Amino acid sequence: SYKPVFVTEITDDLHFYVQDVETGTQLEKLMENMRNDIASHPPYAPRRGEFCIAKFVDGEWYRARVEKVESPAKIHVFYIDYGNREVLPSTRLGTLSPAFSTRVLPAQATEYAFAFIQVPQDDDARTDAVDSVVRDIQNTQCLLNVEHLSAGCPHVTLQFADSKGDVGLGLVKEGLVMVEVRKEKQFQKVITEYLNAQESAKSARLNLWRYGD
Amino acid sequence: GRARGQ
Repeated sequence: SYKPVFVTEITDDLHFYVQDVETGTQLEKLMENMRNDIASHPPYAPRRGEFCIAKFVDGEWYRARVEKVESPAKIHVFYIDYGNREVLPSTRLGTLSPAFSTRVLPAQATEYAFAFIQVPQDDDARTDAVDSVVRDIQNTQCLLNVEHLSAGCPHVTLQFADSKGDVGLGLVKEGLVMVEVRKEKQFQKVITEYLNAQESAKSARLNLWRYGD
Repeated sequence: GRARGQ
């Protein structure tokens, strides 16, 4: 059962943040109400671990968490509803009012990784894979299915909204990533399909397999 | 506007 999500950020480690489309309206409303409240209560003592508001590069305020105070000019924040990080001065920080807390609406961005694929260890190969995914899915609406948990973030399959093509499988087909085998019996059909695409990618001498195997 | 102008 695939659910619609909006992909916000792709990380250099081939993880990615998504927002649930079903709650997009609620996020929009919260932001509208938060900003109306900020406009009347113009910007707090930033400290590590604390929630705040932070003024992004579009000139708008968003919900954030303080991760590191490097100096008064360099406060490291994480935008809880989008997943991007930013270093900013104190002039771009404010109090997050209780009316807009994560109890009122949960953090809207969730970190995921692709199921059944290995993130390339070679730096340039990993860049090629990241770059593909950025071009194809960053800031677009996709379909998502949670496959399995891990000692880390959950792993998922994504589908393109239009073609319904499996995104991670696309990477394997292109020879941009290798397959990550799992033992669960319910994953055997999909893993066999991924291994089949990988072998075909190897025979076509694409990307990772350009010079053979 | 989901891309935030980006």
